[PDB]
Amino acid sequence: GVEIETISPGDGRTFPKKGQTCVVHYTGMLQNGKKFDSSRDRNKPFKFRIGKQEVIKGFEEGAAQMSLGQRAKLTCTPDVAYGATGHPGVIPPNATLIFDVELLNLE
Amino acid sequence: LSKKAKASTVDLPIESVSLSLQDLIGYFHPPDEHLEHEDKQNRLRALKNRQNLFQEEGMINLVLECIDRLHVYSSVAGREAGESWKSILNSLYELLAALIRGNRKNCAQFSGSLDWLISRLERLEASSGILEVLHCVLVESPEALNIIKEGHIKSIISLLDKHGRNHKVLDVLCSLCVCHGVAVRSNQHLICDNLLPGRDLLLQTRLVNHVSSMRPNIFLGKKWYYELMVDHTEPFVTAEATHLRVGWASTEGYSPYPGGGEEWGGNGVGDDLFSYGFDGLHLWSGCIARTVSSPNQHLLRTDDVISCCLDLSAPSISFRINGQPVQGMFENFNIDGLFFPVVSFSAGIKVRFLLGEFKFLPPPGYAPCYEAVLPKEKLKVEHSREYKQERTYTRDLLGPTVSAFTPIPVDT
Amino acid sequence: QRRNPRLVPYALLDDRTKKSNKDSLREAVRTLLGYGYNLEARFRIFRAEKTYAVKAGRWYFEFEAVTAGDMRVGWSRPGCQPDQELGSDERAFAFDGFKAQRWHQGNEHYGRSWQAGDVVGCMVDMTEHTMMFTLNGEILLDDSGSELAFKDFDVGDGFIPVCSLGVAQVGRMNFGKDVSTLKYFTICGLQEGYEPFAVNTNRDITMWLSKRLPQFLQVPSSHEHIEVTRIDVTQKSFGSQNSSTDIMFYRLSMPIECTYYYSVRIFPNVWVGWITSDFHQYDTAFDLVTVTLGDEKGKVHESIKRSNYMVCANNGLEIGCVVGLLTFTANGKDLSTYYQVEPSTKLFPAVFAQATSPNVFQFEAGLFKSEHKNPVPQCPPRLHVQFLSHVLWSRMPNQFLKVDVSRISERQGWLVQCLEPLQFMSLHIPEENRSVDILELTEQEELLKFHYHTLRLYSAVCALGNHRVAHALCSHVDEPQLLYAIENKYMPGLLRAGYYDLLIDIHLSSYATARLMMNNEFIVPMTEETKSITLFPDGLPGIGLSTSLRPRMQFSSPSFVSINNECYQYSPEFPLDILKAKTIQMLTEAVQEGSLHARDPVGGTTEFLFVPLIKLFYTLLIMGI
Repeated sequence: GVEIETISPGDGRTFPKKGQTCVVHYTGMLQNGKKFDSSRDRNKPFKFRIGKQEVIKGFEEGAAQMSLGQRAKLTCTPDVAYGATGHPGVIPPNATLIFDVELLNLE
Repeated sequence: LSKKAKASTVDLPIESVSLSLQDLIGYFHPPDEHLEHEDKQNRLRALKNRQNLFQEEGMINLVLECIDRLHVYSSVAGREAGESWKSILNSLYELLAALIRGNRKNCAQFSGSLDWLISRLERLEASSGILEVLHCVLVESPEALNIIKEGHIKSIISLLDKHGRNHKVLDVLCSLCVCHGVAVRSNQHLICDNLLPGRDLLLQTRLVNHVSSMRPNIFLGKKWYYELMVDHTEPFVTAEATHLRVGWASTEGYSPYPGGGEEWGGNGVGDDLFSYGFDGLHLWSGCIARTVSSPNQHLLRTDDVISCCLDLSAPSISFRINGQPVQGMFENFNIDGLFFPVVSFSAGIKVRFLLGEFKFLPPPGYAPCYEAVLPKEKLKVEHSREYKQERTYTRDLLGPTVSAFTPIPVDT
Repeated sequence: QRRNPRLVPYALLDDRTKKSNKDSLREAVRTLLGYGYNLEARFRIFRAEKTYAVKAGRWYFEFEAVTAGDMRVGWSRPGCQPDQELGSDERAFAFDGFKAQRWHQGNEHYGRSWQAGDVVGCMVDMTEHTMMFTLNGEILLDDSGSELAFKDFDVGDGFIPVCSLGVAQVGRMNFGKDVSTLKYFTICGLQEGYEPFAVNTNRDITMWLSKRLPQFLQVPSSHEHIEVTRIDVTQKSFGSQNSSTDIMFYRLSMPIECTYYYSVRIFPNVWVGWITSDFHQYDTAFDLVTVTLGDEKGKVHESIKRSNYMVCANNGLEIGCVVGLLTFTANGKDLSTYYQVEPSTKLFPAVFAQATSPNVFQFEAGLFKSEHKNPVPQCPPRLHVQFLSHVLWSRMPNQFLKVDVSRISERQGWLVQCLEPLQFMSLHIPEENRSVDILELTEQEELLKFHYHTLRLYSAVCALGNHRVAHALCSHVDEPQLLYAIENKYMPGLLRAGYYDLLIDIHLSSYATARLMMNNEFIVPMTEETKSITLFPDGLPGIGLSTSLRPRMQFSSPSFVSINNECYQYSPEFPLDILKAKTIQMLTEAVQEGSLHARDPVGGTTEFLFVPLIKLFYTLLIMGI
């Protein structure tokens, strides 16, 4: 229920199903373009599992709306994010965690 | 003078106590390093012994009263003889650091008043004095580190927040963090709560590919037009995607300076620059990046065609991709000097030009760059106005400046 | 005139159609001779890095002129200002081949003129303050006719070679390294005992040319009378009443991004406004820029932009009320409906003024102060020492960006083509936003030092195993940023050692001390591969058997999952054999150049070359790599 805009169209129909290893290569910056994560940097394809409540709810909602080869600007909401608490050290309270993802493979 | 007045206050030591204060400081002075190593210790032993005889007579408390009783005004009294208030207060802190610097015995029995000290940290008349008192007491006793609590640190960081940048205040936090040998964890997680996540006060650092723009040797003022095409993008060879922006820019304005003002150089981030081209095609116009869509949300892929145009006598900039409308936005500009295509790029990229040697063109707007080569003026695409020039022997010099389609008859 | 071939001005168009107008005037001239009425009759200064300034030797370089004009080539003290152009003080020491006059606080006749294609050559004695200039081997002579150029100057902070271009001038230099191009160094030079600028060096020499773009500074004492005063009520006054009263552009210190107001009291022409940092117009003009919408159909398509600089014009009591969006107020009246279009734009407060009288300002529906600094109970307006009164100054030196790009071009369709990426290394002050690249700080010591102590703090916060904060910094320093910052051969000496500390204290310490604790225990199992150790060669401590206990490595990837009690264990991860392969290169790379014993070495001194280079290699030796 968050703003999701497709950057690069994949195919759309590849819906990510629960119980799949969603291999992505993503990054993400703050409101002012200040980077706070880049899986491209550490050369790590970030893998996660849907429904298991692994990553926060903004990423968990935007992961379902994508497909294979689809880049997307997951412009998340601070209420859906860590909130008025934030991540203690990395992310201040009330941020817009603008992500930039790319799906690679499923399981 | 804490009363009204007396107007004949003979009890006024100013020149006497300031003389002794410059006399007491050197009496506690540390010895220099360029010295015989046995003579260093014998001076040092007399120094450490000298501080302890001041301690048992409680001089630090007797110093501290005179700081208190001078923490009244902010510049007072009969203000001709009391004019030197900035000296006596500032010299009193520099004495107070000298009674401290070496002795653990003098620091711990002092300690007890850092919560008094950081209360006075807001005075900002001689804060660097009262910083220096705080720096020596922290490094010399691990006792006092377990007295300073979180509310003191919030006042410490806020003084760095107001007073610009200091390596002196950072030497506090480096010493506040790790003790003589141990690393108290409660101060470390307290600091990264405050300094880090704001990205507000320190200096944040990054790296992005070098950005360079181009120009086809030709200034441009009928309805002027050009065409572009793309062959190989390969958008990810970085920890970043690449960029592609095409558009127009001025000529008497914004010498091409890469990344000393605006970020990385770029395209469209200056006011003289007006670029376009994005996946979801929206713009860049002087650091603006707002998200006006297009009815494809299409990439800059490895095959697409770019149609760019601007009419004569109409500041009306709008472009096209593959002959498809982009819902153009750029209006209401100014002219001082002519214009040109300003294609920029940062990749292992390769693109074409269409000049004549055209491949595709929509009609509307009828003056290609093929029209701009009528009289004599040649065509060579170069590195966009070139305060530098790249070579291999010696990248040599280039002078500052060497500088209309309506010619002028004399009114005779 | 619709297919018009006459859309061309006179000085460029076809010169034979004008012969119908030229020869018709010549037949109008042939009549006049028949009738008896016979128709009878700025600069661009190039300095080097300040830390190359020699102080004892006989040093030489040469300059190859191409064009005509001001060619002020010679030497310079490091404190030469870029603005006041060359030679008109004691800071520059050069000679212009044009006009035949030598440059020290002015001009005095010396030498002979230049030639298009010359190779000048410049010679300095440092055992005595006797400078010399040559021209193509031929020594330029005085008015009395001696070989010298200058006499009895001061060897203080060394001397740096500087050429000064004119307006449309082209030149070419060399600083050693170009042993084929030593044109007249063979004849005079070696046969006088002189030295190029590559007697042992191995890198290039980055230069600091003057930027044409203006930026802002503080308010230093570099004027007859320009003065700012910090008064508390809560005001700031000025004065510029001298014999130099041209143009003053006043920026303030920190911006405002997107409630309360801010005042101005002028004693005597004036433009009040608000500045975003993309403002470098330096003139006396009134110029500047909007963009209409695109609303997916057309027909509405009206308003996006109003971004530019903002505009206004006994006591001039104008007040800048802001937010919400932008507004105006003027002396109780309302010149309202300002450029109220700003999502989150930075706003300096900014007025432009020129000298007509002294005391041209006095500064400051609630009150201001809270709306700028961090805390916001903060009702009363309060002045702070972070506030400066920035003046748009004309030029400062800026680095050459020594390696640019590998761009190519073609003609048949004009294929430009690149292959390889070249990355910046850039930081920015956020509070007065402007980007600087890292390899510029070699001349800004007051920002080199404060950023160096920032790295001391990052190394000390995650000291002695705080894997929470070391994970928090790994998303803050981002390890392949280090992997370039390891290898800049032009990075400052302190920021060399600071980044090597920060790589170890994130990743390579908490395992390194963990194997440092168990270095003297020697517990061992009695398994079968233990039995196959010979103790002897018929020695080499690089064996691979190692059947001791050796406590293992574990690592963690700095992700952003909601499993927050799982960072919590070991350390941030890192790529291993990328790092051990570059060090083995950088070991052989550094020891080969230091065996030539350059003047260069990486961090200035050989310590900053070697000390972190060994220390990262030493810690990696223990780590089971």
